[PDB]
Amino acid sequence: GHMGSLNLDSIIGRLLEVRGSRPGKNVQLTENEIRGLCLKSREIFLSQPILLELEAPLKICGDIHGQYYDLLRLFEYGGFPPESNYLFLGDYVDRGKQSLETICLLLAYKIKYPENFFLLRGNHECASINRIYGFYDECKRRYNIKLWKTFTDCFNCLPIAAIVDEKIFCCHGGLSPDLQSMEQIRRIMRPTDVPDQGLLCDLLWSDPDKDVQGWGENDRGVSFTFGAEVVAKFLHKHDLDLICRAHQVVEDGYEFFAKRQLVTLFSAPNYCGEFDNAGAMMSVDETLMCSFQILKPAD
Amino acid sequence: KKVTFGLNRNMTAEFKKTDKSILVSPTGPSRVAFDPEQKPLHGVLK
Ligand SMILES: [Br-]
Ligand SMILES: [Br-]
Ligand SMILES: [F-]
Ligand SMILES: [Mn+2]
Ligand SMILES: [Mn+2]
Repeated sequence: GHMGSLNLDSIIGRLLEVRGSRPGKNVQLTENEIRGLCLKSREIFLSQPILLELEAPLKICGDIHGQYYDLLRLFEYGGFPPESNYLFLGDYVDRGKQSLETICLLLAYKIKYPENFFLLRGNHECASINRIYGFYDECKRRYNIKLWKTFTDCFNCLPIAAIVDEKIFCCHGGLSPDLQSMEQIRRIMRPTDVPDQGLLCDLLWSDPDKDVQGWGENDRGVSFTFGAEVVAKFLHKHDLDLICRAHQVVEDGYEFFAKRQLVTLFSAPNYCGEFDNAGAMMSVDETLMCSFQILKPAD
Repeated sequence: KKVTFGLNRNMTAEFKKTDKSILVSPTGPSRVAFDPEQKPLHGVLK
């Protein structure tokens, strides 16, 4: 049928072709194909709110970090779009071997199913970070530096948080001492880079820590840790039930905090060959009952 | 008040790193991963 300038259906077909291949095989799109994905998804991102208000049913996913074949397993097990609705929490690139195929498939599904597929910004969707941790090198090796800058301009337009049915608050990192009204998130203008401190930084960088009472300093060198009492007060003040975030590897692929007031999701099993963790996604049905679908390494 | 957890509904697929990704398909390798004409039932963005 009608092709379209983006050649989108062909791109998705070639990305999904390697479902039947030995893991590790590259999918080498053209530069202009990738730029098209960046420019159209950028326009879609800016046309939707920076604080996404979503309905269940929905499957929520944590970090992928370029583990493209684990992304394909997640879709194969959870259902390929639009069979399921998806919200990813960021950290698509860096650390893994195939950040390119990973982000390209994600951007392509964003364009294909723009009301049923959602991507938040993680702290690695940031030039100062993915310059160092792998994505820049991958872009330079398989394409050129200009394409990396095109990705950066796209990433600068990613939305930052989501609220599911007024009850589950989702972001990549966590809470902020400056987050007092949801309007403060809505007022963040795009495109923006990630600052080294402040609200946008903490939403992408902060971590829960049961061993701190309120706010602690974060081992990552930026942002904060926050204790169980901070979570309880935040949920109470905003009439929320749950914080759903990612950003930290967890042995089971999901991990509860503060009497299940917070869950951490992480969707890259055997994280960059250094850990022996499972990857998981959280299925949220229309009653807001939450369960987990897990990819568990055996070998 | 509304969110609940049904952990008994958890499901786990085991895999080797060298396995074809299609091998986690619950219904096997004949399932169609992508139909370019399939529409979503309804949007979830408010
Ligand atoms: Br340049
Ligand atoms: Br805890
Ligand atoms: F879904
Ligand atoms: Mn992160
Ligand atoms: Mn990460």
